[PDB]
Amino acid sequence: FAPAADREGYWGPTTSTLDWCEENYSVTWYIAEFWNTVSNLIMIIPPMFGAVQSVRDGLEKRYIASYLALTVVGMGSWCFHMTLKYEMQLLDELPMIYSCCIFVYCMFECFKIKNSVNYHLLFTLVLFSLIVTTVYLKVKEPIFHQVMYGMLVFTLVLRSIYIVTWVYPWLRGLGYTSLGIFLLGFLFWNIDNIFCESLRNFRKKVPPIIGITTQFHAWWHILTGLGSYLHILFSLYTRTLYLRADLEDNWETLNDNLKVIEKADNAAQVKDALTKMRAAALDAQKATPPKLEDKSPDSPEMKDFRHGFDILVGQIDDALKLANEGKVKEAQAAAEQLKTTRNAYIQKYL
Ligand SMILES: [Ca+2]
Ligand SMILES: [Mg+2]
Ligand code: NA
Ligand code: NA
Ligand SMILES: [Zn+2]
Repeated sequence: FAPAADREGYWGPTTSTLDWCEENYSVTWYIAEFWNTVSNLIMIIPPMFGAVQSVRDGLEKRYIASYLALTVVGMGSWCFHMTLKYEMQLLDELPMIYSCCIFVYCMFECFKIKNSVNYHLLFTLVLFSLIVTTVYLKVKEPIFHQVMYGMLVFTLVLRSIYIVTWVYPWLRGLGYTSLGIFLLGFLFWNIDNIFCESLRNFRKKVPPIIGITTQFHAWWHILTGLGSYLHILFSLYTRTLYLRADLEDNWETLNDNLKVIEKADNAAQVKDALTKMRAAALDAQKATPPKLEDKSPDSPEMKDFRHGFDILVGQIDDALKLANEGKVKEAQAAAEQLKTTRNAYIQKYL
């Protein structure tokens, strides 16, 4: 037909190489494509809460950068979908390549020694994103960006498939949920693109989700923001399982800290050794000592090993109580008590 377009354009002309099938400045004069802008919050707020928990918990820098990169992508999308200029378009698109390169560094370095750097992979990813950036700006074709972004997502999918198959079967539910909702999101990306018809919104009830649920590029921000959040969880869990201590480690820590308390000269050592000992005690209590590796977790010898740990833990908790009450000399005196309870109930099984 020959009628008035539904794009009620405002606040400057669209200087971007692409415009989505959401009516320009249709809800408000402030932003072009409203749901494509407000639907980016679950990619700005959740990854910002992850980056701050990751710093508080003292995690490896690369997992903090991963969460921050996803927030940078979120803000760039919110800005591209608000203005629709080329400057804010690249702030959505280019970070996607870089954040995906951070993800490939983490996924491929997950079984490496702590405090090591792979300068080979690092300069390779830096070169790939520099080459991709240079050609992307020169020849301004957005399908080149989409194929380059999509090839990093591809290697990241194969590396995550190797891990869930050969190394950590447990992460299957998370790894495949991350992938399922990302490919559902990518189906919705192609629906808003190919099925370009503002019929359902124009027909009935636009204010409730009757009209709003047919914004399939808004759904893509939800699903890919949620799928990219789940991929960082997956990545960080692969590193947590790898770096995790076993019975031999927890038995050593528990006893090292028992000697720190005995020989301690100040309140801060005593409280730290009691806290570290309590964590190692709860962890050791779950394991089966090597003398009992042939028995059931419910055997009388196993229930007794666990019983001694229960007694030991309550005692560590009593000594921590003394520490927090300022009874330093007394909390320190628990070391002899704690040695006696590992001798009487635990050490026979080790
Ligand atoms: Ca549009
Ligand atoms: Mg490290
Ligand atoms: Na337009
Ligand atoms: Na070991
Ligand atoms: Zn978008």
